[PDB]
Amino acid sequence: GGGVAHGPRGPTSYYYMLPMKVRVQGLKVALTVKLAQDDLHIVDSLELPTADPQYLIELARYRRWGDSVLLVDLEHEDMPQNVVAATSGLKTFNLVPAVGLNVHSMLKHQTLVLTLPTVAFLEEKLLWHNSRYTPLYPFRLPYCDFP
Amino acid sequence: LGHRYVNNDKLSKRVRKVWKPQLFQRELYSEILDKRFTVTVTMRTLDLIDQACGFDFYILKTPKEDLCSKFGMDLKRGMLLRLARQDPQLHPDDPARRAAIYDRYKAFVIPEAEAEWVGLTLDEAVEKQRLLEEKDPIPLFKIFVEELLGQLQQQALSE
Amino acid sequence: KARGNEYQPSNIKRKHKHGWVRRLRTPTGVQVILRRMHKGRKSLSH
Amino acid sequence: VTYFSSRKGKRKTVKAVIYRFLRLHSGLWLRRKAGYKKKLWKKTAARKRRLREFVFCNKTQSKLLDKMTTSFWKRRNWYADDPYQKYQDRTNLKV
Amino acid sequence: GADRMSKWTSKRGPRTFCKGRGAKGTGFHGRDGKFVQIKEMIPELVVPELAGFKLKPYVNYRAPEGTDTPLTAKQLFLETAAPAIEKDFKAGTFDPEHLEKYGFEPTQEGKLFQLYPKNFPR
Amino acid sequence: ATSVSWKSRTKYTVMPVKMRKSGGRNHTGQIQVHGIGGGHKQRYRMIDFLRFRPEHESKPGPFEEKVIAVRYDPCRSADIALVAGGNRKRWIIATENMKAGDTVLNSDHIGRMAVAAREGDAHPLGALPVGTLINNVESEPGRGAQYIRAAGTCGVLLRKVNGTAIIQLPSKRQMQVLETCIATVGRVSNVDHNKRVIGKAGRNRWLGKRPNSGLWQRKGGWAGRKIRPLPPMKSYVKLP
RNA sequence: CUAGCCCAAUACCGGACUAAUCUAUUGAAACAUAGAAGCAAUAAUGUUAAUAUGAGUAACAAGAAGCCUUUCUCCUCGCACACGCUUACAUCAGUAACUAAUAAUAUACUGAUAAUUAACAACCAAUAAACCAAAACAACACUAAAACGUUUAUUAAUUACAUUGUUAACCCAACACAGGAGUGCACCAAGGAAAGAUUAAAAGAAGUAAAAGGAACUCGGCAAACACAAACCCCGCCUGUUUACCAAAAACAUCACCUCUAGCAUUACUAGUAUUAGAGGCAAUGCCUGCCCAGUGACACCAGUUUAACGGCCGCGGUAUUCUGACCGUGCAAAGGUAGCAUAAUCACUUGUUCUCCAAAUAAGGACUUGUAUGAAUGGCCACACGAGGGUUUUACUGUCUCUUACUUCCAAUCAGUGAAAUUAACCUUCCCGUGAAGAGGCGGGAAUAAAAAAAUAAGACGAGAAGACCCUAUGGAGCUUUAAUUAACUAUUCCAAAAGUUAAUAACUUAACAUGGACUAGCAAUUUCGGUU
RNA sequence: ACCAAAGCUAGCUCAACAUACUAAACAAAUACAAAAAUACACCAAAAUAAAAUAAAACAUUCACCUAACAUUAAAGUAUAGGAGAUAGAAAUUUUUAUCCUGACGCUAUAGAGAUAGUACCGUAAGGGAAAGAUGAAAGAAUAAAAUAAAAGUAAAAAAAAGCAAAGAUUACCCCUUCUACCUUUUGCAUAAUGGUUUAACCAGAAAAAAUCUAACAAAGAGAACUUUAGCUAGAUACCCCGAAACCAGACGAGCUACCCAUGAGCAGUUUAAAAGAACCAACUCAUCUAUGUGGCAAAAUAGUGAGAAGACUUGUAGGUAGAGGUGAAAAGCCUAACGAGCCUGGU
Ligand SMILES: Nc1nc2c(ncn2[C@@H]2O[C@H](COP(=O)(O)O)[C@@H](O)[C@H]2O)c(=O)[nH]1
Ligand SMILES: *C(=O)[C@H](CCSC)NC=O
Ligand SMILES: [Mg+2]
Ligand SMILES: [Mg+2]
Ligand SMILES: [Mg+2]
Ligand SMILES: [Mg+2]
Ligand SMILES: [Mg+2]
Ligand SMILES: [Mg+2]
Ligand SMILES: [Mg+2]
Ligand SMILES: [Mg+2]
Ligand SMILES: [Mg+2]
Ligand SMILES: [Mg+2]
Ligand SMILES: [Mg+2]
Ligand SMILES: [Mg+2]
Ligand SMILES: [Mg+2]
Ligand SMILES: [Mg+2]
Ligand SMILES: [Mg+2]
Ligand SMILES: [Mg+2]
Ligand SMILES: [Mg+2]
Ligand SMILES: [Mg+2]
Ligand SMILES: [Mg+2]
Ligand SMILES: [Mg+2]
Ligand SMILES: [Mg+2]
Ligand SMILES: [Mg+2]
Ligand SMILES: [Mg+2]
Ligand SMILES: [Mg+2]
Ligand SMILES: [Mg+2]
Ligand SMILES: [Mg+2]
Ligand SMILES: [Mg+2]
Ligand SMILES: [Mg+2]
Ligand SMILES: [Mg+2]
Ligand SMILES: [Mg+2]
Ligand SMILES: [Mg+2]
Ligand SMILES: [Mg+2]
Ligand SMILES: [Mg+2]
Ligand SMILES: [Mg+2]
Ligand SMILES: [Mg+2]
Ligand SMILES: [Mg+2]
Ligand SMILES: [Mg+2]
Ligand SMILES: [Mg+2]
Ligand SMILES: [Mg+2]
Ligand SMILES: [Mg+2]
Ligand SMILES: [Mg+2]
Ligand SMILES: [Mg+2]
Ligand SMILES: [Mg+2]
Ligand SMILES: [Mg+2]
Ligand SMILES: [Mg+2]
Ligand SMILES: [Mg+2]
Ligand SMILES: [Mg+2]
Ligand SMILES: [Mg+2]
Ligand SMILES: [Mg+2]
Ligand SMILES: [Mg+2]
Ligand SMILES: [Mg+2]
Ligand SMILES: [Mg+2]
Ligand SMILES: [Mg+2]
Ligand SMILES: [Mg+2]
Ligand SMILES: [Mg+2]
Ligand SMILES: [Mg+2]
Ligand SMILES: [Mg+2]
Ligand SMILES: [Mg+2]
Ligand SMILES: [Mg+2]
Ligand SMILES: [Mg+2]
Ligand SMILES: [Mg+2]
Ligand SMILES: [Mg+2]
Ligand SMILES: [Mg+2]
Ligand SMILES: [Mg+2]
Ligand SMILES: [Mg+2]
Ligand SMILES: [Mg+2]
Ligand SMILES: [Mg+2]
Ligand SMILES: [Mg+2]
Ligand SMILES: [Mg+2]
Ligand SMILES: [Mg+2]
Ligand SMILES: [Mg+2]
Ligand SMILES: [Mg+2]
Ligand SMILES: [Mg+2]
Ligand SMILES: [Mg+2]
Ligand SMILES: [Mg+2]
Ligand SMILES: [Mg+2]
Ligand SMILES: [Mg+2]
Ligand SMILES: [Mg+2]
Ligand SMILES: [Mg+2]
Ligand SMILES: [Mg+2]
Ligand SMILES: [Mg+2]
Ligand SMILES: [Mg+2]
Ligand SMILES: [Mg+2]
Ligand SMILES: [Mg+2]
Ligand SMILES: [Mg+2]
Ligand SMILES: [Mg+2]
Ligand SMILES: [Mg+2]
Ligand SMILES: [Mg+2]
Ligand SMILES: [Mg+2]
Ligand SMILES: [Mg+2]
Ligand SMILES: [Mg+2]
Ligand SMILES: [Mg+2]
Ligand SMILES: [Mg+2]
Ligand SMILES: [Mg+2]
Ligand SMILES: [Mg+2]
Ligand SMILES: [Mg+2]
Ligand SMILES: [Mg+2]
Ligand SMILES: [Mg+2]
Ligand SMILES: [Mg+2]
Ligand SMILES: [Mg+2]
Ligand SMILES: [Mg+2]
Ligand SMILES: [Mg+2]
Ligand SMILES: [Mg+2]
Ligand SMILES: [Mg+2]
Ligand SMILES: [Mg+2]
Ligand SMILES: [Mg+2]
Ligand SMILES: [Mg+2]
Ligand SMILES: [Mg+2]
Ligand SMILES: [Mg+2]
Ligand SMILES: [Mg+2]
Ligand SMILES: [Mg+2]
Ligand SMILES: [Mg+2]
Ligand SMILES: [Mg+2]
Ligand SMILES: [Mg+2]
Ligand SMILES: [Mg+2]
Ligand SMILES: [Mg+2]
Ligand SMILES: [Mg+2]
Ligand SMILES: [Mg+2]
Repeated sequence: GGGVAHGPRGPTSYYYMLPMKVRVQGLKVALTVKLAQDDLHIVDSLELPTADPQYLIELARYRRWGDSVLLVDLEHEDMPQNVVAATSGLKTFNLVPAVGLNVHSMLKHQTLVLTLPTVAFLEEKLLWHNSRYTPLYPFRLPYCDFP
Repeated sequence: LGHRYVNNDKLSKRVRKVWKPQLFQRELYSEILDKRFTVTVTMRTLDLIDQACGFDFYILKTPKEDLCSKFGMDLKRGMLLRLARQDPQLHPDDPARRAAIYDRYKAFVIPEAEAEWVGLTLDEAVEKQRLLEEKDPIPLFKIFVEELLGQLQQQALSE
Repeated sequence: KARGNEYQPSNIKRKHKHGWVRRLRTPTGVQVILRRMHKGRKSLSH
Repeated sequence: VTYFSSRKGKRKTVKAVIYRFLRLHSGLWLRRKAGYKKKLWKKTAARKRRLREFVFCNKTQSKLLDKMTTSFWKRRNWYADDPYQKYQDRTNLKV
Repeated sequence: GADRMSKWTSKRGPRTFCKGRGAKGTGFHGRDGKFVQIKEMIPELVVPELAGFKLKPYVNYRAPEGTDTPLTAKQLFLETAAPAIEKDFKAGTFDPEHLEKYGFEPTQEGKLFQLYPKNFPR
Repeated sequence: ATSVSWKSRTKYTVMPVKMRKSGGRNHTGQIQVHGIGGGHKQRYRMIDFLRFRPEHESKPGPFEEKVIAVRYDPCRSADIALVAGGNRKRWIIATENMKAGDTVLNSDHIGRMAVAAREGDAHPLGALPVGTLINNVESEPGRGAQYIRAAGTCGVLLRKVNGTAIIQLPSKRQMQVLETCIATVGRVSNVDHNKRVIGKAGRNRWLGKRPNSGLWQRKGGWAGRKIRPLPPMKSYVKLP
């Protein structure tokens, strides 16, 4: 009934931050491979005729998108209620806003769906780090050309 | 209570040392309370008294943190209550002397609502508040009679 | 000579040395009772 | 050496080495010769000059001093009128 | 060693340890060492007359029960004093200073069986 | 636990009272004096050391008492004597030749003529001749005879100057006191007390003397015949 | 040579794979790529649990017959109370198994039901006064001076029956333990059973008896004995106390004799007062205790005094023919070891020399005696009585021995029941010589060699037991002592300051009880240490 | 074939939030010797932390060490230190409200000690366990199915010779060859240590400088810094058990050492004697021998001894407590181990 020699000791936090440019390049590589492997589809306005999830199921089966679909919208409050109710009842069809795009989800879902404003937003957000300075103070603070 | 270095050298032995004050049994007379207290006071106490130009002056001027004495706080509370009440028991045969004594201590006049809570500890204050709030439970007969009288007055006025 | 029988029972000595009153009459015995209560002993004293 | 402090959990440095040594930015450590102030009437002028001259440390002693000092003493210092600013760097080192 | 979990009764001690078993005292010690028992300290069982009492330990099984209405102070007041005080106020002779006529008791120390000190066992 | 003393008796009585011995133990319970304990059961006979003590304050003059019996006392080395005068009896320390059926005088009057000193008589030092043997002398008037009491021991009056008497104690030391201090004349009873021979180691245990420790201790500088001069005269008069 | 996957390894170092889990994605007859770790046990006298060896071995028990609880054969710790344990007590029923160290059955296990009834015991007045005069058959006394009581006056609710302890075969020792247990009665009128059943090996324990001798045994007459006596020394006067659990003494204490320290009051000493009380030394008594204050202590705060205070009491050379030295010369000391005893319990030489004791003695006793290291209250010499103290003689006595023997009981062996321990790497576990980490069952060279039980002996397994207690090491401890190094607190001195004051026209002087700050001298003491090569 | 083996649950652990924090029960009795209705009082107390350790010793020093100011930097900087080991700020800066909380934590030698602070062990403080497994239904036990897999035995004792095996062989041995394994050593078969065996637990941990990989590059980093190819991120690294001891606070004088109260015993014989006299019982000690030595016994039995009216034995109750007590000094005894008790904490 004795103690443990080494064992696990307390809550251990496995926390580290990859460089911001490394994370941005990872996002770029994820988008590039999703496009090059015929697994990225650009849509317009993410509009749906009905809120039937079986409609999206049959549409993906007809278009041969695959088993898993990740639809990325521009904003959260600007999502149409049709697609919201159609994705709230599905598991393999996941609806995420633009700020919720990630390498893990892009690799988990076989097919990526991007709207035109989402594509423009992603391009504008990702191309900014190619010709930017090192942050004198955090970018949340007022800069000359940055919000 | 502390430590010290014998021979005043750091590299020498460290020794526990208790420095104690020189106590003296002196008799101090108060003008407001009119009584001579045989108290154990120190030369610093006598010096503070001479600096304040009076025993009552010293008591009324030095606060609790500078007195550090429950008896001193009790003396202050007593003389403050006497000054706030204008006690005729100071000099029942010398009203002029009583008034002359009460005038020279006018700068420390505190109202009665606060003059009886200065020299009290937390336990004493809780005990005083309990004695003040100690009320016997009124019988429910009185409450029911008052309710019935209210209902009867309402039925009498609603006609 | 022969050892082991060092305990000669007597209720007077028992209750006078390890009794409830003996424990409560001293501040150290009160601490003993408090420690036994914190551990949760079924019997705090004799 | 305190590898993990108790207050901040950081690595501390020994003050004796910073009191009797000087680190150039190129990794070299500068020191004084031991005994350059003891019994100067008993020593020859050549020996006294040898004692007064500064000297460098070898690789083992340099690594020891680097282990005993923190990273604050291995920084680039731009002092006003620093005599060792010309020696802070290394030139023509063909290794 | 001795036992600690068992109860410390009078059977487990010397001759000089004679602890009572919970009975109440009935007197004191007299002059010659004997015990003088006081007849006022012994409980007098007040037994009624059960001759013409037509009530049994059990009730009829077909008899109906009633909804649980625990008797409260407000209900007792409404039953004993509300009609009297109401009639007195309607007649106009109500006296708020004297409430002894309705059954209120100012001080319990006068009567025999007081309520707060609980002078009676049962 | 802290023990209580057996000396809780305010009323003076002639009958012997029981006393609880304690072997070197203070009121705490630890040994303070070694070699004490386990003696014979003894009673205490209360002795009246203030010899001149009138019965009533109405007649504070000198008084005469009669000796009833000279008895043995286990508490002190001397013999006690019961003396009765008026309505009370009292135990005093018997002198050398005090027998049953004697008269003892107790006086506080000092006159220009010295009085003839008998044995049982007790007069102030100012009224005794210049070469009188005394015992049970006092330090202050009315304090009580703390000084010489042991069996056979007696002091001697040396001189009286400026209303102050000088005595010499059995320790050959001079003691100056007021002349109004009462003192009993003669030697204390049991003059052969020093010549007694403890026959065996058991008589010491009977007396209540535990054996000495067996630890061998090397003598220090304290040992050796220290021929010290006689200390100065101990004076008890308060000179203003 | 033919094929290859193509050259040994301890400490440390480098690399490639990889078992089993969890997670993210695959997979879905149990896997892959990645990320994580409580990530792998032939070894710590490792922890827990279970199993074996020793081993069915050591050890343990119930007197006989009978008509079945009635008679015989034996030994005698029984009854009650106090203290303690709490129902283990009583009746009925059951025991395959659990408790009895085994059965029979049962006061000791199981279940149900009942029980110990107060007169005995516990709880069961204060306040003042009269009271000195022991218990011991108490007549009367001794010393060690001794517990135990009435009367008088004032108040003590007043009225049946209060409450509590009442069993036992029992308590403390891990146990149904050959142990430890207070008191009053008797020695049986009350308690019990040494043998489970056989045989009569060895060895072991207990007893009885023994020819002739009678200590010849042995360190010693230990033990035993049909004896149970008389003497001589050493050490302690004696009775007594001590290392519970290896030492009972010559150790300690002790009466006696000596030193120091104290002139005094409400908790020790002491309700005492120098014929007293403490701190000590040495040991009754008898004869004595010689010299020394140079050093260190203690009084004296410096001189000076103290050794029944700590302790010390001398060299070198010649001398009365040939041996010694009464004597002398010279030197140092504070005095230079006196009396006494002496080969001793007394450094070695020593088994000194001599006489008695024996046939023989390093034993014992008496003498001689520088013991150049005896010696006088850290006491020296004798003596009575005493001592489970240590030695030596004389008879008596005997199995101690010459030299063992016989028979009983417990053991032992067999049968039946129950059933441990240290120990154990695995053994299918010979002898000789040699070799070898220097003493071999395991190696080498030879001999021997069907396999298993049972009973004996202890030569070896460098046998078991206890991480050698001897020795050394450790920049490991602890106890003790100080002339070790740093110095506290506290207790006794002294001084200065503070405080209280007093005198005189800025000065001098005193401190009852406390009591603050800083110094001084001592007790009691605190922390730490004991260089290395050999 | 026995012994046995396997379940998945009881529950625990770490955090977040949080009302704001000594749960429920409290009829009577409970600090008389706790659970005992009931009489003229006394009640309360404080005075620094120490040491084990590091400085390879140890004397000044030795972070945390049961006292709030948290976070990002300044910064391990100024400073403090036998200026050694080590200790260590501040001025000045940063910190956006709520839900989104569960688990790359364990599954009965694990996770809390816990079925429980209970049995049990100690006088006491205190220490402190192990133990559960069928099924929808056992109101389905002439009860049904899966493993019959550890060590230990039975079925089934053995036949010259040998670290027990290997080369083999028609063939189990017979033939030939090899001095068990770890640890420690110059060197072990060594007769140097450790282990009967089985099962389950049981022992390497940190990123300063460096190497590899990658991002960006005279600039790097999501704020504070580093930069004469550098800056950022990731991966590569440093065990387990064991003293005598030291300090602090509790608990211990029911054994024993000594005292204080209160009681009790000593019969017979010789003696003008109760004479610390003599013989010898009860009683108290323990001289010598023999058994016993895991025994009846962690100190006993038998024989034999000493005292036995005393400085005697002994019952009950109380006191003296560890830097201490007590001691007719044995450095004895203080609850079976005392050159200084035991328990807890430092650990
Ligand atoms: N110092 C040192 N020890 C060695 C060396 N070689 C072997 N040893 C030591 O020798 C022992 C093993 O012996 P080996 O296996 O080399 O015969 C080990 O103690 C090992 O450390 C060496 O080269 N140097
Ligand atoms: C001497 O040889 C030794 C005696 C030690 S007893 C102090 N014997 C065994 O080690
Ligand atoms: Mg655990
Ligand atoms: Mg025990
Ligand atoms: Mg118990
Ligand atoms: Mg009782
Ligand atoms: Mg009883
Ligand atoms: Mg009655
Ligand atoms: Mg006396
Ligand atoms: Mg006398
Ligand atoms: Mg003496
Ligand atoms: Mg002595
Ligand atoms: Mg080759
Ligand atoms: Mg190799
Ligand atoms: Mg993997
Ligand atoms: Mg592991
Ligand atoms: Mg294993
Ligand atoms: Mg062993
Ligand atoms: Mg073993
Ligand atoms: Mg193991
Ligand atoms: Mg067997
Ligand atoms: Mg058998
Ligand atoms: Mg055998
Ligand atoms: Mg047998
Ligand atoms: Mg019991
Ligand atoms: Mg049985
Ligand atoms: Mg039964
Ligand atoms: Mg009975
Ligand atoms: Mg037989
Ligand atoms: Mg039998
Ligand atoms: Mg038999
Ligand atoms: Mg035989
Ligand atoms: Mg025989
Ligand atoms: Mg015989
Ligand atoms: Mg014969
Ligand atoms: Mg012989
Ligand atoms: Mg011979
Ligand atoms: Mg004999
Ligand atoms: Mg004989
Ligand atoms: Mg004889
Ligand atoms: Mg003797
Ligand atoms: Mg004699
Ligand atoms: Mg003794
Ligand atoms: Mg012994
Ligand atoms: Mg003894
Ligand atoms: Mg012995
Ligand atoms: Mg003896
Ligand atoms: Mg002696
Ligand atoms: Mg003499
Ligand atoms: Mg002696
Ligand atoms: Mg003598
Ligand atoms: Mg002399
Ligand atoms: Mg001198
Ligand atoms: Mg001198
Ligand atoms: Mg002679
Ligand atoms: Mg000799
Ligand atoms: Mg002989
Ligand atoms: Mg000599
Ligand atoms: Mg001598
Ligand atoms: Mg001497
Ligand atoms: Mg003899
Ligand atoms: Mg004797
Ligand atoms: Mg003897
Ligand atoms: Mg024969
Ligand atoms: Mg064989
Ligand atoms: Mg070899
Ligand atoms: Mg070897
Ligand atoms: Mg050989
Ligand atoms: Mg061979
Ligand atoms: Mg061979
Ligand atoms: Mg041959
Ligand atoms: Mg053998
Ligand atoms: Mg044998
Ligand atoms: Mg062998
Ligand atoms: Mg051997
Ligand atoms: Mg051995
Ligand atoms: Mg060893
Ligand atoms: Mg040894
Ligand atoms: Mg030794
Ligand atoms: Mg070393
Ligand atoms: Mg140490
Ligand atoms: Mg010194
Ligand atoms: Mg220290
Ligand atoms: Mg020491
Ligand atoms: Mg040394
Ligand atoms: Mg050495
Ligand atoms: Mg040598
Ligand atoms: Mg150290
Ligand atoms: Mg170290
Ligand atoms: Mg050391
Ligand atoms: Mg050390
Ligand atoms: Mg510390
Ligand atoms: Mg300095
Ligand atoms: Mg150093
Ligand atoms: Mg568990
Ligand atoms: Mg557990
Ligand atoms: Mg098997
Ligand atoms: Mg073979
Ligand atoms: Mg070797
Ligand atoms: Mg060998
Ligand atoms: Mg071996
Ligand atoms: Mg070894
Ligand atoms: Mg090993
Ligand atoms: Mg072994
Ligand atoms: Mg780094
Ligand atoms: Mg220390
Ligand atoms: Mg006792
Ligand atoms: Mg007799
Ligand atoms: Mg006798
Ligand atoms: Mg015996
Ligand atoms: Mg015999
Ligand atoms: Mg006998
Ligand atoms: Mg005898
Ligand atoms: Mg005798
Ligand atoms: Mg006690
Ligand atoms: Mg110490
Ligand atoms: Mg001591
Ligand atoms: Mg000694
Ligand atoms: Mg010794
Ligand atoms: Mg112990």
